[PDB]
Amino acid sequence: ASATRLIQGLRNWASGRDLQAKLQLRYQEISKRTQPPPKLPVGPSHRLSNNYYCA
Amino acid sequence: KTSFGSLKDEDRIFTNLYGRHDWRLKGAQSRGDWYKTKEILLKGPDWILGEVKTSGLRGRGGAGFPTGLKWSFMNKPSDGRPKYLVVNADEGEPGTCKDREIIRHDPHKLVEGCLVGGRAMGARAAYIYIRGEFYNEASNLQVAIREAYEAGLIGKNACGSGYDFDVFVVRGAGAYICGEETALIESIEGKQGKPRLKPPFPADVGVFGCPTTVANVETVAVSPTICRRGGAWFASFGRERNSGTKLFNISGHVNNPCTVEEEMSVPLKELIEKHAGGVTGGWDNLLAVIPGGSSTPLIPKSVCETVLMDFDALIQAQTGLGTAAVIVMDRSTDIVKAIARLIEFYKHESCGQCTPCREGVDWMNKVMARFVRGDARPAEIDSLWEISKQIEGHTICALGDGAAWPVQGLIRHFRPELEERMQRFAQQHQ
Ligand SMILES: NC(=O)C1=CN([C@@H]2O[C@H](COP(=O)(O)OP(=O)(O)OC[C@H]3O[C@@H](n4cnc5c(N)ncnc54)[C@H](O)[C@@H]3O)[C@@H](O)[C@H]2O)C=CC1
Ligand SMILES: Cc1cc2nc3c(=O)[nH]c(=O)nc-3n(C[C@H](O)[C@H](O)[C@H](O)COP(=O)(O)O)c2cc1C
Ligand code: SF4
Repeated sequence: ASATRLIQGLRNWASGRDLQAKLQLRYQEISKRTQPPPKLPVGPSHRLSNNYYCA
Repeated sequence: KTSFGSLKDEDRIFTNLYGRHDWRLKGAQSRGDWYKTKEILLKGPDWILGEVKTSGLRGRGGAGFPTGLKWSFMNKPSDGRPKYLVVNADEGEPGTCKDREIIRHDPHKLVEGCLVGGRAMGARAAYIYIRGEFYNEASNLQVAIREAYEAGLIGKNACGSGYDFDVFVVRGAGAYICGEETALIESIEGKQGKPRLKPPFPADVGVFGCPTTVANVETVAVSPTICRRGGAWFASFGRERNSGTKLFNISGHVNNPCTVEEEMSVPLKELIEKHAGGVTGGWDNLLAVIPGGSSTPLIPKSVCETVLMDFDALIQAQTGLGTAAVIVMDRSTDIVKAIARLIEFYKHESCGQCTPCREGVDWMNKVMARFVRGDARPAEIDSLWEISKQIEGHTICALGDGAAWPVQGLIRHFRPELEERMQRFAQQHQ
């Protein structure tokens, strides 16, 4: 994504495909390495009533 | 007869309940006690059991087992062990203070009941486990037992009948669970008053491992009246399987808190409006009634309009008769604080023996202590219901039942009031 448009055009002509639209080297479009803290959901047995284990 | 109550004073068993006459022997013999006791003693145990089984006398302790059928469990030949009548005189129940009145104001009626009932069950002697807090009542009873000994009514050749019978009084030591018959047996035997498991029912192994019948003060004190007046006289009051007369303690939010004898199947509204002077603020100011002492679940004003004060009509009203102690709670009552105080009673009065009561009654106290403030979410109401269903029926004695039932009554009749309590906590605190 730092290639010159001469090399970019030669490369697109040589592969026959558009390569800047689908780059295999990853850049700022990917997810952040630091994420907000999650709040994970609980399951169906996390209840206080009608939760007999034998049932 | 279909309408009950309005009981005449000629049909009261407990004359001199109010202390307006002499409680001593010259008073009791001038009211009907100790009259032809020898002619009841000399007709054998079988006639006395026939008169009590005919009379429909159920257990005045609170469960209402047939007292004649209960006493006929002792009608058996001896195996070398003596037999014992034991009179349960603890009465630690909230709302219930009638046996205090019987011991304090009709002691000779209780002593003649001890003699006649012990003749009916072949008992050697009578241990009256009186409450330790009823000290003046206990010395009162001991003076009357001294008067019964010195007149030759009890002791060696009781009432001139060739029958020997002593009457012992054992004071309690401040434990509600010692009113339970097997824990009362353990408290007489000088141990921790912890309830035994059943079987052996105490007619097999009771106090000291002897055959034993534990009977309430009221269901003992009415027995000479049943022997003299007859079984048909006692069965002529109240419905079938609901016979007799009954003492009632109407306390709480009433104008005149009182103890009164009344016919068995009396309506609750008639009883409160007649003998108690009505609810404070009138009958329309009524919120709830704990019908029969603290263990029985409460009933609201929509049930209190047409309900009757006996065993079957209260079991049909998804509560119990219990000790027939009416605790009246008006519309100004924080009912959650009262029932949480009642569960605080049942964990302060719990002997700690088996797992569900020892753990779950404290855990229901903690849940109810959060329900008073509202510091809980409504998924803990049904949870609490399940906790009551894990104490009801899984304990040794029925104090787990008596602690799970008021929670169930408060939930079953006032779930929306608990939910609005908790949601107003959640909106003014979050
Ligand atoms: N009077 C008071 O101060 C208080 C009374 N209670 C009452 O106590 C009751 C719970 O007491 P429990 O004795 O556990 O109830 P219940 O199940 O046992 O039985 C009542 C009586 O019947 C006898 N009995 C029942 N079936 C028998 C059988 N097959 N063979 C021999 N005897 C038999 C028991 O020994 C007991 O004396 C409750 O209904 C409650 O209302 C509770 C608290 C205080
Ligand atoms: C926790 C508990 C406490 C009890 N306390 C008393 C009591 O204080 N006085 C009483 O007469 N019965 C009490 N009972 C009921 C007795 O177990 C028993 O039913 C009664 O004393 C005698 O039975 P009867 O009524 O058939 O004669 C209590 C029961 C339980 C489960
Ligand atoms: S359930 Fe409670 S009252 Fe009964 S034996 Fe156990 S600790 Fe005692």
